[PDB]
Amino acid sequence: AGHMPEGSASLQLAVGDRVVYPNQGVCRVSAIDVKEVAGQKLTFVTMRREEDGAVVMVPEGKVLAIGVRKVASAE
Repeated sequence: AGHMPEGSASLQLAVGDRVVYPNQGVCRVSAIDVKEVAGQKLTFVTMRREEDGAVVMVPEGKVLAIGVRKVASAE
């Protein structure tokens, strides 16, 4: 059920783009901003799954550590 995270936009992820985790499931981007956490300044994306009403936030410049691929084409 539901449509998968397809690709039809630019390279870098934007607001309203689609995201999928390696196990968690699928979410939808709502807003994106940059901040300093634990002594580290980077772009932190904020997604909100309307399926249950949960929110997920991950580092766009540090996703390589989590192993999550969130992009207009990347899953």
